[PDB]
Amino acid sequence: GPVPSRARVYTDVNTHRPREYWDYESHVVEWGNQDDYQLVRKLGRGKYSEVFEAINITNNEKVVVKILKPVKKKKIKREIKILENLRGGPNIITLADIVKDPVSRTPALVFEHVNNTDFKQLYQTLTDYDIRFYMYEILKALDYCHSMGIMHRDVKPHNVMIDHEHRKLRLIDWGLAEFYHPGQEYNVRVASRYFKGPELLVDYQMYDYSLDMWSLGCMLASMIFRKEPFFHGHDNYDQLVRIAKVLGTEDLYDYIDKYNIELDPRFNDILGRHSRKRWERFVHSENQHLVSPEALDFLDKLLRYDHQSRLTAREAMEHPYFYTVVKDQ
Ligand SMILES: Cc1ccc(-c2csc3ncnc(SCCC(=O)O)c23)cc1
Ligand SMILES: [Cl-]
Ligand SMILES: [Cl-]
Ligand SMILES: [Cl-]
Ligand SMILES: [Cl-]
Ligand SMILES: [Cl-]
Repeated sequence: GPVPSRARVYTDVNTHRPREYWDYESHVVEWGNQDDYQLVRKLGRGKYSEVFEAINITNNEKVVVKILKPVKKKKIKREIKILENLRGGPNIITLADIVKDPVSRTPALVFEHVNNTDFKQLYQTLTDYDIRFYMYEILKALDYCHSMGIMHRDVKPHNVMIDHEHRKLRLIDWGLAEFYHPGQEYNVRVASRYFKGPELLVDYQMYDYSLDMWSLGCMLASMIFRKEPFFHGHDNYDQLVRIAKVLGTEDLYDYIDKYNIELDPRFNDILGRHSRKRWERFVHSENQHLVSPEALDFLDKLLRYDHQSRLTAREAMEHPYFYTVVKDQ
């Protein structure tokens, strides 16, 4: 059988909390009034949700409304309980209300809108300093929710919104977030393909907060090397193939033998052998200003097969890659 795993930091955060903090199935959702919110315009869209700009007619303040997909009711309580516990945390959106019955009883999330802040989706047209700066801001949100015993499990550029005029960042879309409990096996169908950690691609269910650190590394790799996505797989098997062609198959097999992970007989044959390609081979004349000795060292300590050897969110904030960035703050 597979060898169990535990988180290095924030292990027993939920154990020390009261049961009501993390037992979202027992939570009773205090639904608000839909009439208090009138939709102004449509901001974005997607299969999982439709986002709207709206105004709260009671206080005449602008808000953001997210009409949720018809998801299982248990996941609705999970996301609402997580957003309520993360309220007030740095660089995390603030849930203002929860309403229903727009078109035949549909849950909708009402988030606060910050005055005079135009939030746009995270892109790849940033300088070397802005990459450092906004990575540190994401690290703030990852460290806060991890310390609150919560995995985000869907860290990707589409879930990070930026305001380049005011240096404001928000980590959004907590529909896949979940509470961490030591010894609990978790669903491996989380995050997008390009940002799934090796623990998901080998179907290792006892993962922890370090899943978000791998996803964060994939972003850093694509930003500094100007290659989105960095690991460009076409299916879940090919994703681990692309990772193996960079990080080598050597540390991957030692990772599989450590936790006693059982792969498919055909999967172990198609991986083969690959040498650890250097981080400097992806450096070209276009992105030679975004790459530094600190960036490569920091990226290396994030992109590790062993989730227990990757950097924690705080360790990353202590890395010399952000040295001048923290002195600016
Ligand atoms: C502060 C804040 C509030 C809501 C969101 C948000 C969550 S999902 C989502 N989907 C599309 N846009 C946004 S922000 C759009 C611009 C604004 O009015 O702030 C969001 C992101 C940040
Ligand atoms: Cl994305
Ligand atoms: Cl959201
Ligand atoms: Cl799960
Ligand atoms: Cl690739
Ligand atoms: Cl962490």
